[PDB]
Amino acid sequence: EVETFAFQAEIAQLMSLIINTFYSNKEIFLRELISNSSDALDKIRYESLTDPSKLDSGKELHINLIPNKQDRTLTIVDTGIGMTKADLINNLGTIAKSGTKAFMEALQAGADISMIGQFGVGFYSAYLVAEKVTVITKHNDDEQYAWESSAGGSFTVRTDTGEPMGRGTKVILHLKEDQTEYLEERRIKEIVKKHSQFIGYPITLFVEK
Ligand SMILES: OCc1ccc(OC2CCOCC2)cc1
Repeated sequence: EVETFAFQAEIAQLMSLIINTFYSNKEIFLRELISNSSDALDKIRYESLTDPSKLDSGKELHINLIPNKQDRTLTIVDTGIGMTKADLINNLGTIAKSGTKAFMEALQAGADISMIGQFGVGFYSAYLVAEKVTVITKHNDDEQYAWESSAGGSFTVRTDTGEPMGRGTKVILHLKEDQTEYLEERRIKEIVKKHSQFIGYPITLFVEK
C-alpha cells in the first residue's frame, strides 16, 4: 500500500530551485546529510540518558557511507533516533516551511546554496546530485517506513518490507548520470575530510566489491 502526498508549495519551490539553479559546488550535499545524521544520533543519545531502554533497538551510534556503482546509489546510514510516520508526513514539512522561506529570502539577498543547512532544510541538497531519494527509517515508537521522491511536487510513503533496520535512517541517493564521481572512494574521502572532519560519531566509508 503506497500513499502519495503533495509537498507544500514552498518546499516544491525549494526543490525546483535546487534542481534548476546553476551551481557547481554540489559536494556540500554530503556535509548536509552527515550533519543531519549526527543530529539524529545526538537525539537518541540524549534520550537514552534518562531511558536506557531506548537503545534496546541498537547500542551502536554510527554513520555508514555505502557507494554502489552497479545500482548508481550512494547510501548514508545512521543509527539515530529515526522518524515516525507523523514526522515524514506532517512534522518535518511544517518546520521546513519557515526554514525554506528564510533560505529563499537569504538567497535573494546574496546568500548561496551552500548555506542551506543554516536554515534547517539541508536534506533537500540531496537533489543537487540525486534524481530520486529514498529514505528508509525506523523510530522506536513506530514501524519501518520508506519515503521516496523524484521531486515533481509529490512524495510517497509506504510501510517498508525490506531488511529490518533496528533503529535509524538510511538515505539512498539515486545519483544523476553525470554525478557518479560521488561513488568514488577518493572523492568521498576528500569531501568527508574537507567538510565533516569533526563529526562526533564514527563515519565508515564502505569499499566497493
Ligand atoms: O537521519 C537522516 C535524515 C534523513 C532525512 C531527513 O529528512 C526528511 C526530509 C523530507 O522527508 C523525508 C525525510 C532527516 C534526517
